Amino acid sequence: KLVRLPGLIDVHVHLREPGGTHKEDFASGTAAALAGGITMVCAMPNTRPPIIDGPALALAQKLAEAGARCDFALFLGASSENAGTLGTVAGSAAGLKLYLNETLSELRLDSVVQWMEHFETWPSHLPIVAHAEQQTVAAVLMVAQLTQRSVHICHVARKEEILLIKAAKARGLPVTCEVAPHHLFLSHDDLERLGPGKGEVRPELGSRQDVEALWENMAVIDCFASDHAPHTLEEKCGSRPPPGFPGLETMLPLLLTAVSEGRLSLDDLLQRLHHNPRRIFHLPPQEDTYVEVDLEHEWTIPSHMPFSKAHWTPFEGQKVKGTVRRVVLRGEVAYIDGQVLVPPGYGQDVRKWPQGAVPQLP
Ligand SMILES: O=C1C[C@@H](C(=O)O)NC(=O)N1
Ligand SMILES: [Zn+2]
Ligand SMILES: [Zn+2]
Ligand SMILES: [Zn+2]
Repeated sequence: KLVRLPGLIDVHVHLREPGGTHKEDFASGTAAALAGGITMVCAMPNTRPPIIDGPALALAQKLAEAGARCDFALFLGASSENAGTLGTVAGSAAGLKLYLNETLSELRLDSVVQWMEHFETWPSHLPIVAHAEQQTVAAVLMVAQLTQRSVHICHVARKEEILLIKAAKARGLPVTCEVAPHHLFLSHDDLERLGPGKGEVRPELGSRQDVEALWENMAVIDCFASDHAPHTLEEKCGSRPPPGFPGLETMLPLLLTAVSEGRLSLDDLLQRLHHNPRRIFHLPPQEDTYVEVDLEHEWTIPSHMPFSKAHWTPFEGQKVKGTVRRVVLRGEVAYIDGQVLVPPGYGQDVRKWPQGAVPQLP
C-alpha cells in the first residue's frame, strides 16, 4: 500500500549549469530530483558565470527551460557590485542569495555594509536567503533587523546556530531556516569512513551533539532542503576538494526512515518539504502533481545513486526504509521505479506562472 504525498519542493539545489556541466546539468539534476520525490527545485546562483546580473539570469532561465524535467525557480546572487541593479529582474527570481562566508570571488562580500546595501535595495517583498555560519547567523540577523525585514538562513548545521535562531524566534523576529539531511544523519563519527576529501562540505559535518540538538529543536526548523552540491569523485578525492554533497536522491528516503522510526511525523516532514517552502518563497501549487511512496521497502544506499552526475554519495551503506515509486508532474508520469519518463525541457519556471508571482503592493 502506497502513500500519496504532494509534490515536494527543494529550495536549495546546485545544478551547475551553466559552466560546471560535468558535475551536473539541469537535465541530470532534475532527473535526480524526480527520483527523490521532488517536483520543484530552487537553483542557486554560484554557477560559471554566476547569476549576478540580468544577462546571466536570462541565459540560465533558457538553459533551465530547455533542460529541466521538473519545475523550478532560479536564485539571483548578491555581489559586491550589483546592489541596486537587480530591481527590474528581481521578481523573476526565486529570491536573492547572499554568500556570507567562503565562496566564489564573484559572490564574495567583503563588508557587512555590502550586506546592508543588499537588504536596503532588494525589493522588500521578495525573499532573501543567506549562507551564514556560526556568528554570521547573528550578524545577518542584525542586518535584517536594522533594515526591518525577514531573512531565511540556509543549512543550519550546529547547536549554536539552531539555538540562536530559537532565541530570535522567541523574540518575534522574522527569521526562518532550513536544515539539510547530512546535518541530521551524518556527524564527525562518519569522517573516518568518508575521509577528508569526500567529507568536505560547508557547513562542515557537526558533532553528535550538534546533530542531537537539531533533532531536539525540530520545531525551530522551517524547511528541509538538500543543498545538493554535486562534484565528481575525482574532484572530491583530489588535491583541492570542493565542499559539497549530492543529496536529491537520498533526502526523502532518509527522512522517511526517520518517520518510520517515530523521530518525526509524516506531517512534520510535509510541513518542511512542501507547505513551508511554498509559503516562505511564495511558490505556486503544481496542478495534478503527486508522489507515491512505499514505506515498507528496506534497502541499503549504494555507492552512487542512479541519476546525479556526481556519481557518489556520502550516505553509502546506510540502511533506509522508504522508497519513491511514482511521480506525476502536471498530469504526466514523470518517474516510475528507477526510470524518469519526462524529457529535458518538460519543466517550467514557476515565476512565470500567474500564481507564481510574489504579491506586492502597487
Ligand atoms: O556553500 C556551499 C556551496 C556548495 C557548492 O558546491 O556550490 N557546497 C558546499 O558544501 N557549500
Ligand atoms: Zn550554502
Ligand atoms: Zn538555502
Ligand atoms: Zn548551497
